[PDB]
Amino acid sequence: KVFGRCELAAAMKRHGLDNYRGYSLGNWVCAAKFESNFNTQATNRNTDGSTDYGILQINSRWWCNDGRTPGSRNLCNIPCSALLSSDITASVNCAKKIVSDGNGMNAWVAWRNRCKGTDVQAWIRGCRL
Ligand SMILES: [Cl-]
Ligand SMILES: [Co+2]
Repeated sequence: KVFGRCELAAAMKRHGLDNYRGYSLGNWVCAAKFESNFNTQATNRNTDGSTDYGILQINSRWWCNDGRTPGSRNLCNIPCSALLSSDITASVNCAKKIVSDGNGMNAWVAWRNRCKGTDVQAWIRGCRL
């Protein structure tokens, strides 16, 4: 599913991401925009052989099992394919673990490089939450 901006903001709010670990909703919407272009089906291979999955581009080396990443730790205890669903629940639940891991949203390179320090409130402007 390709989400609209406000549609995704509303879904993320319903799933408890607004101000989760102190990160306002706009941060999450911005991260999703630049990680996946709001497409739940996005996948991208990495040089290390791992793959990133779904709207928040969660990695198979640490977080989910894709059956082809040797030594994967599967810390979210889910198949990576679950992260490609139109229902964002599994992605959100896993993202909450990632952001709690010590480095906050710096875990997402696109967030660090494209969202951090910017006016992230713009990403939810106009939306009826
Ligand atoms: Cl933090
Ligand atoms: Co990535």
